[PDB]
Amino acid sequence: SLVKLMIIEGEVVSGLGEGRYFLSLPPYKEIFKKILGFEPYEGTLNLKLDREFDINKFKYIETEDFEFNGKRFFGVKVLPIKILIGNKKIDGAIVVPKKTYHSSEIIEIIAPMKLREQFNLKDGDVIKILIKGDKDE
Amino acid sequence: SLVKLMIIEGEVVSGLGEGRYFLSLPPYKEIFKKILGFEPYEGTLNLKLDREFDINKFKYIETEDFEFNGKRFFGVKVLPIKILIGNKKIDGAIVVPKKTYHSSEIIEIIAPMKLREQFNLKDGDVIKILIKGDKDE
Ligand SMILES: Nc1ccn([C@@H]2O[C@H](COP(=O)(O)OP(=O)(O)O)[C@@H](O)[C@H]2O)c(=O)n1
Ligand SMILES: Nc1ccn([C@@H]2O[C@H](COP(=O)(O)OP(=O)(O)O)[C@@H](O)[C@H]2O)c(=O)n1
Ligand code: NA
Ligand code: NA
Repeated sequence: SLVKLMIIEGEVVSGLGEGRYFLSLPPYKEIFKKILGFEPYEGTLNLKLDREFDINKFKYIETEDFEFNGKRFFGVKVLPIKILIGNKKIDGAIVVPKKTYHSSEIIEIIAPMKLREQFNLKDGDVIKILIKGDKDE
Repeated sequence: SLVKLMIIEGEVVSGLGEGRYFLSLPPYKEIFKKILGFEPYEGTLNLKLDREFDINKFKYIETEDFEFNGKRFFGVKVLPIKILIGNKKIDGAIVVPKKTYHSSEIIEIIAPMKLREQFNLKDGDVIKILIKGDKDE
């Protein structure tokens, strides 16, 4: 058999607090836990890559639309990854809205810990993510 | 930036002594040394994979035809790899004739040591090879 791996460097960047909002919603929390087998920290780590990232080149899991506290929320595409910081690894996932006007060089990742606090990460620090497999594996 | 890796399991198999012949020829010995930066053991380790291997999907190096002791020999396609046996790694390369009637599930690898003796490998033992990059990287 064979295994394909891709390791991508990403530069830590900041959003405007969107992910701490969305990741506070129980339907997203609960579905991420079911898919990924961990309870995500409430937030997303934004990473700036040097090429656009297209989740459709991989075997992602898609979640469903839902309504919560009266507002409509849309499903997301989720791709399990490993996060590599120095010699440590952390289970995580790339999360992308299910509909986007184009693929971005900015990705958002979820993990079971606050990565900035655990690893003292500041904007500009570079870390790596590892993806196993692709859409044809 | 990103790095792509592919790790493929191969089962140790035997040829009929072809590679010890070809790898004894000084033009092949010398060109492999120049390309790869190691002096190959005189022989090739044959490995049986569970899918066909196509060297043309990777960034291989092609050698030139030559004449030696009066006979014509043809250039080969060479792809640097790591050989993984347990927790050890060895620099090596996949070598394929430059013209073949089709891609095979059997590959031949060269290395700077006799792998069978160094690692006590018998027909049927399984090892791994690692390839970094592909034709578009
Ligand atoms: N697993 C995570 C998730 C978010 N974060 C960080 O936690 C904070 C809150 O997440 P957020 O989704 O609101 O991100 P920003 O839009 O604030 O960059 C930000 O500083 C993220 O970079 C983290 O360090 N580890
Ligand atoms: N780097 C290498 C090259 C060949 N070999 C083995 O060395 C012997 C001689 O190589 P060969 O190219 O004549 O292969 P066969 O056709 O004998 O299988 C064979 O037993 C190969 O499996 C090795 O263990 N390590
Ligand atoms: Na975020
Ligand atoms: Na051989």
